[PDB]
Amino acid sequence: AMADMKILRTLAGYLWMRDNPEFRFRVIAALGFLVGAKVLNVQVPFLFKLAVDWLASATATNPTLLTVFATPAAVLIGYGIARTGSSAFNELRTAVFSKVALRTIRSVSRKVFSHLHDLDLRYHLSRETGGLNRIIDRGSRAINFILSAMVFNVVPTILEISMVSGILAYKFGAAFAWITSLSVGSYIVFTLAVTQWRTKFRKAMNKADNDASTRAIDSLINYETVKYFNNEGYEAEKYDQFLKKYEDAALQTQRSLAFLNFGQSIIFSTALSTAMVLCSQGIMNGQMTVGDLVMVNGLLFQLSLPLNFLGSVYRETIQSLVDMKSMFQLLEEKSDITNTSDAKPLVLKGGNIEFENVHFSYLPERKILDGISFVVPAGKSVAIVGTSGSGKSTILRMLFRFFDTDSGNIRIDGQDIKEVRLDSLRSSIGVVPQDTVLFNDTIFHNIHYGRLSATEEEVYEAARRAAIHETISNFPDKYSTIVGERGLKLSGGEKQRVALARTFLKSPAILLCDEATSALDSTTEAEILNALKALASNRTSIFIAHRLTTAMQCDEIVVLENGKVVEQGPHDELLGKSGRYAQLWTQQNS
Amino acid sequence: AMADMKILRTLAGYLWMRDNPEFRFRVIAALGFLVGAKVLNVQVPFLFKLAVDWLASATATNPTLLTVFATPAAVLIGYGIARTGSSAFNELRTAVFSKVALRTIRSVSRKVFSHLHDLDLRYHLSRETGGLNRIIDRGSRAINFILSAMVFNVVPTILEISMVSGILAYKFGAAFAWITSLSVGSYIVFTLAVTQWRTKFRKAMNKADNDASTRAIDSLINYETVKYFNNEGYEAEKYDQFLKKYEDAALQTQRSLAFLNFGQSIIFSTALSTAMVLCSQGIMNGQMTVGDLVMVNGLLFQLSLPLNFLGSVYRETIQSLVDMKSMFQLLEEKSDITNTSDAKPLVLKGGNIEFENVHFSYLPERKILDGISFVVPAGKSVAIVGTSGSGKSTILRMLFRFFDTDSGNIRIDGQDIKEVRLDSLRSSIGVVPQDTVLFNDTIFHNIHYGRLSATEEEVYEAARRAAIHETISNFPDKYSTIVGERGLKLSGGEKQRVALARTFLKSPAILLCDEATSALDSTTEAEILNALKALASNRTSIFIAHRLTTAMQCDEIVVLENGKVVEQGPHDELLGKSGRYAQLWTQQNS
Ligand SMILES: N[C@@H](CCC(=O)N[C@@H](CSSC[C@H](NC(=O)CC[C@H](N)C(=O)O)C(=O)NCC(=O)O)C(=O)NCC(=O)O)C(=O)O
Repeated sequence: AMADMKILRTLAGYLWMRDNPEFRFRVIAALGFLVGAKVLNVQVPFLFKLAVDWLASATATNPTLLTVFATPAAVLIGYGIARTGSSAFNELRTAVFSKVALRTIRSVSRKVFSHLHDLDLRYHLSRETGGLNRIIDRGSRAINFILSAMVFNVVPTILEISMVSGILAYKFGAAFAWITSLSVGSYIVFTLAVTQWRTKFRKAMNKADNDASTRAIDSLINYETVKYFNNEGYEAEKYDQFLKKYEDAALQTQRSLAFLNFGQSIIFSTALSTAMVLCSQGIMNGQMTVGDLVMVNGLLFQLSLPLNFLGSVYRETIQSLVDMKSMFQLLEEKSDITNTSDAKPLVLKGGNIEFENVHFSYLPERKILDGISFVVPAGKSVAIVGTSGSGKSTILRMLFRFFDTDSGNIRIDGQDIKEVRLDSLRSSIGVVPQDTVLFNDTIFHNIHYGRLSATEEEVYEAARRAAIHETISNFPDKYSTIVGERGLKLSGGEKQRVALARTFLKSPAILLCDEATSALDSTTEAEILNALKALASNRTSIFIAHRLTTAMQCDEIVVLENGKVVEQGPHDELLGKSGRYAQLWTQQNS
Repeated sequence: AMADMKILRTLAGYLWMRDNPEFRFRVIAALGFLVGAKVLNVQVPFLFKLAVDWLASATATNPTLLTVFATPAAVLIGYGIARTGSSAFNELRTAVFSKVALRTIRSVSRKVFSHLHDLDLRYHLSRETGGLNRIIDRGSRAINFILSAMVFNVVPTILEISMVSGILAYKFGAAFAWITSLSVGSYIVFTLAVTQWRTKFRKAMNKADNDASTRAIDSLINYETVKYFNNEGYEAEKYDQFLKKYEDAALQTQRSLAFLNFGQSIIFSTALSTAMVLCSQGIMNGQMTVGDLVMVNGLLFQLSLPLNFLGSVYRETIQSLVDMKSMFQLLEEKSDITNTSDAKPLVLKGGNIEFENVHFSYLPERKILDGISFVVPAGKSVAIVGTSGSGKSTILRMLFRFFDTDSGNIRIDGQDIKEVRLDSLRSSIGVVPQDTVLFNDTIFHNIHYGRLSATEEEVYEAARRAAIHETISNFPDKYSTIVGERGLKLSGGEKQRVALARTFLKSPAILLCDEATSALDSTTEAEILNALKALASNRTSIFIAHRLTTAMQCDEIVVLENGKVVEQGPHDELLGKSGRYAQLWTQQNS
């Protein structure tokens, strides 16, 4: 429909590149070489016919011949050289177009990928995020196959059949056009019908094979239980049954393919025999001459070869079309959150976080935020404490605008968040994840990831302040090693130290931490507490802690219960008033 | 070498199956149809030559072929009928042989699986499961492809070229044999060389695409940290770099394939043109060569077609040979533990387990079994307690003879383990694993797995006694549902109850348990303890328990420390003597 037209137009735009001339030149060369190859391929049997007729008459009063070629040996040499020229033209065409095909594939894949990171995370959380690369790869392969086929096989064969039909309609009677048209029409319709029939058999084969492999894996993995009793009496029988089903499916597929091939051969053989016998009648009558039989045979045989893979190319074209449709469906996906055009840049004159009756529900069945109204002063450290249902994990998401607030407003530095560019707030906010992930690269790059275009002395002094430099010096190579998976293993405390180094390199105005739960010694806990205190020395900070013992360090404490505020203030006055926070101590510290 | 001869002989033995004639007849039919198809294919151009010669002479010498065909139209009809007959013979041959190929592949796969499922447990630990299934599938595909190719393409093309070179070098000059020999020799050597060079290029190509896909996965899965800062920055550039590498490799591969194709085309074109020119010289000289130029052209062209996939078939044959070698390497693997020829079935008269200074070490650098010599009376309950390093998890393996004792003696009912039939002890021992795995089948099958060929009422009463009938009555469907993966989840207590019901159905003479650690309420704990007591009411038992609160239920208790015995006897005398068991209670029960 309209979507298909849009996809075709987009593909044409990504194939033309009007800005540069090299690709236009290459496309022109491709079409030129295609036409030249087809013309030479048609002209070869004419040379063979001329040679045969001349030899037959010897044992030809023409202007062109007897001057360019002195003897029939020259004509046969020209036959060979014309075949070679046709092959060389096909060579050049396929290489020249393949280059541009690869270029456009690369451009399309990069565009889709870069758009994929632009979309919000509610999209990513919906699915498994591992099949997206599968779709990308499948669509790239589909683009490659469809372009290569549509430019190398479908068009050249149409040109070939057009030339054959035209050159037989002329120079002969009109019956040859009827013969070739009917033959190719019946051939095409038969091939399409049998392919549509065989697809079901192939799909039946694949599922049975996959089931047999899955049963084999399940049987092998559970070795000890199978060896505990009933040793091998039962499992081999069921594996044999699955193998028998696979065998039956394969046999049926092979039989159907054989039938298809036999039908195609019959159709083309009867077409060729009818053409040659009619030519023989013509020669016997006296209107024609020997050699036209040879020319007709050779020309029909030349036409035969490209039409031998019609079923395979049709099936693969259908599959590639479906895959291309899916990949382009990944695009043109809207974003729930967007930035207004009239937005104002964010100014940082001293962070003043203010919340005013924020309501939110990730799923409408359950509401997890109920009118939170906490206010963070300038240069003060606040803490959020509660249970799992207190909804503590979403506060940083809201402050970073991962999920837009259903109702209510936020004053950051006396400014609303909705009508400012998200880039400024994303650049002015630093975060410490619960479980930081280390990239499959060197340590220095991971430390530098906090802020690109940074000098080496900066990251060196940041690591020194984080007190990780001494730990780095113990590795086999200084400030360089494969870390993460498929490499050196780094401790969780060291991992969160790396995360602290990143957020210190970024040097933001507001920091948010989460204090991930881990089994840590007292000395390391004190060291990381000192590091965090140094990080939040002169910045507005909002902390959430799983372990309350670390939460007394903040100036002010707010307790959240079931998505609603209960009490606020320092811990000592919470003892004095014996509020909910006191009961939180009662079952925590005892 | 010798292994290659062995695998070829084994494959031939599987392919023949002299016992049943239904496969000998099929093989004979396959060879007959192959020979007939090749004969007809070579004979096709001769009819065209005869028709063309007769037609040219018409516009007379009698070769005594006027009786079969009255007019040249009959010969031209015979041309097509011979082509159709050749195609029919080919497809009959391919179907008839594919049947036997699909039989032998299944037989080989089942045999290899059954043998692989019989090796020792040490081999299964060493190799990563799933790799075995991958090797099995790859080798099966290798068998299928190598048999199909070696019977459908390599042999028929050799016959075709031999018979073409036999039709030539007779009825013509001797130079035709030289041409059709050296041309095909040069063709083969050139194709092999360029095929090796291209396969090196392709092996270089694949890795770049794999790396690009892996990087896409890694970049996408770690979305939140990328969105925290420097979003859509360095990642897009790196992905561009990887796609650029892949594009360069693909372009190089395409160019290499193009060059190979052009070389093959030019070689065959020059061979064909030389043969044509020599035949033209012959016909002009006035020799017996008259109008048979078309015969030579058609015969060489027929020979050309099968030789257009030599590189692909060679590369795939090499790969399939490697995979076949891998599969047949999985076979002929010795088992560490074997049963002696003088072994006898074990007779039970009341289990008496006796240990005599058993020494064992899984890896020689660390010894975990050091001379344990406990003796279990008839119809008594013995408990083993200790720490993680005590080695409590291997006594059941030794008594079940998963491994073998390095130096020691095991006396069961006054009989030695080593020189008795192992099937008897496998059948006379029942075990309760820590984490039993429920098969992805119906619940009734999983319960019946304990003892095959068992009546449904026995299974029903066994489930009822295990106090599971009430629980299993509460699923939406009774006695039939999908359980385990891809099905409804089953509780850990329910899973343990299923295992207990299974081992109750087995009804052995000696039972061993492990008391897997799991959170559980008091009522269900008492219920499963009562069930275990009922199971071990009148049988010798070897209990090991993570929770020591359940250990005094047994009659006698033996404590193990660092793979050595410390004290033995009931708990009251352990308290009286104030042995290690007192410390176990003090730092365990407090
Ligand atoms: N160019 C090399 C030959 C190597 C080559 O080109 N190999 C082909 C294999 S096409 S193999 C494709 C084949 N097609 C068919 O079988 C068509 C059957 C149809 N129904 C009919 O009418 O006959 C098929 O897959 N059938 C499945 C089935 O049997 O069910 C290729 O694509 N190479 C790519 C590369 O080298 O990079 C040379 O000349 O030396």
